[PDB]
Amino acid sequence: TLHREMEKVKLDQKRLDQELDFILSQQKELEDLLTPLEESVKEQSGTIYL
Amino acid sequence: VQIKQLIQNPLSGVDPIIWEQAKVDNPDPERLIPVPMIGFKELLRRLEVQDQMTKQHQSRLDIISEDIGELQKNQTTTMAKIGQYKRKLMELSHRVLQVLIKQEIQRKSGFKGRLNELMSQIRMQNHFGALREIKQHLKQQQEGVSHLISIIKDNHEDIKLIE
Amino acid sequence: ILCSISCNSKIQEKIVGDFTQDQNVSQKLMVGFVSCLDSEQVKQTNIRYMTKIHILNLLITSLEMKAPNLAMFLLGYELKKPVSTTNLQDSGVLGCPRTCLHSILDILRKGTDVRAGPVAVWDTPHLAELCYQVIYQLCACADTSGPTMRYLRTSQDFLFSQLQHLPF
Amino acid sequence: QVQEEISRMSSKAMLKVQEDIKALKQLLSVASSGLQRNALAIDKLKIETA
Amino acid sequence: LWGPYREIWQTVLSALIKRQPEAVHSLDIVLKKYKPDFISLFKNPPKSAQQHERVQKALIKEAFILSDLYNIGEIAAVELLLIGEQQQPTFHGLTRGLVAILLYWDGKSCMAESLLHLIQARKGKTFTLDHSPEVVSMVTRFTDDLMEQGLT
Repeated sequence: TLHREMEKVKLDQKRLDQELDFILSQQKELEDLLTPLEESVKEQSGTIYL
Repeated sequence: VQIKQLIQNPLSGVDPIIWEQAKVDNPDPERLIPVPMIGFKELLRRLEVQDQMTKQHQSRLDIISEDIGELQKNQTTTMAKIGQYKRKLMELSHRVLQVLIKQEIQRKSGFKGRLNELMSQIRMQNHFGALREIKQHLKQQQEGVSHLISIIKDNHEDIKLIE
Repeated sequence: ILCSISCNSKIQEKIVGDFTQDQNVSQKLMVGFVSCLDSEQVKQTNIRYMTKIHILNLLITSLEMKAPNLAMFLLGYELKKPVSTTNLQDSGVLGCPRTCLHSILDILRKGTDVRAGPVAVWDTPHLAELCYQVIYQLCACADTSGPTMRYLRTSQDFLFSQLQHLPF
Repeated sequence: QVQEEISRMSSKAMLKVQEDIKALKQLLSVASSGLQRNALAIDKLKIETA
Repeated sequence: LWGPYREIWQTVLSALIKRQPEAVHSLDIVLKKYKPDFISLFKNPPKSAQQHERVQKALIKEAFILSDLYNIGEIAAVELLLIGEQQQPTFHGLTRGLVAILLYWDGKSCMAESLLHLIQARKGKTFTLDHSPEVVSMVTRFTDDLMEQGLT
């Protein structure tokens, strides 16, 4: 039964593990999109200045 | 079936009476069959079997321990990266809300001491971190609510079907 | 930066995991802290000292947190079995790599055979303080009591040898 | 003589095993609780990222 | 090969650069103890075949290999191997043999370092460290009896 539980907990830990790197992947892609929105903002600010 | 093909037609020469008596007195006859033992060298044999099974048992237990420790280290790592992702989610939320305020601007144009004492209290609890009659009533009340929640869920499902 | 972060009680637990989840990496970090403490121009020694102090600060501030605090690893207590059941033994003996406490007791033992007592109480007061305070906060944490007292009394004859030169 | 040998085989490890197993059950339970808690952290971080 | 020269360097530092009176007597003892070691600068003990057969009997191939590599008395080779062994935990990730090679290097280094710290403490024309005069004279006398031996 300990073999059973340890294998299942291994699935659980691997799951949380991959999920952490995936949420970090979203955290990266979202800062990437946070920079292009800033690019659009900069242009909007320039238009307002004009 | 093989169990009944083996345990009967009696064994190496133990008399049948003792064999059927040990078959009837068998506790956990599914998890064990009566095995014949002869004298004291067979007791040494059973001690050897116990020793080898003990070796295998410690081995498989340590294998489960290895799985456990690996899951644990990887779990600590995952629970570390989760917070990374969450704080980055906060920063990206700042970014998105700012971008939305921007597209709202350009195109659409034309206590503290309580907090301090609360921190002191949380720290005090961290420091703290470092009657048989009642249990009857408490089990009874947990049981009562355990029954009630069932009716609650059933009401929810009936409301569902009605919807 | 490290002591400064270590000031936050909210991170220590997670940081503990971040320190241990890799065995060889935990071992490397420990070897490094130990080397630093073992370090045998004014600004250079100044920063080295202030380091040792900040190290001790992380330690002491940890030894108040609940377990497993990082210091449980740092002084070498086993976080794998019930920490009271840890077997703190001499550096290298049976393969025990130098834990913090061994270096500490060395730093306090320096000069204890000279009639003027351990050199550290003369040369480095604030250290000697932090050291003794560490020894205490160790001995009083109940879970730490047993092995601490045992290894203390039997291995190095600490109490008699040191107190034989009081008062500081 | 074999009687005495069986008397000499007297067993102590079989006493140690049961203790080890009773401890390993709790160890698997500790890992179980840990994964259970990290699962909800995953749920919340996923909610925020979404 | 290392402990002795290191003790020499430490004592001489204490007596000459650190100006410890308590160090001058130990300095005289150390100089009289290792006078041939400074007289025969960097001469290591040659190989001894009975030492090889004895250490190969104990490490065996290890001591033989060290005696092969450095032409050292294989009993001194066994001393060095055992010393690296007693230092094995202090060199995490190097075999006792590698520890011994490093240790022999350290021994030559310490002998040369003490020889320097001697030649400097001498009564000099460019610089003279503030030593007890008898210490300067002892260092200078050992240095003169040494340089007479063709140390250059």
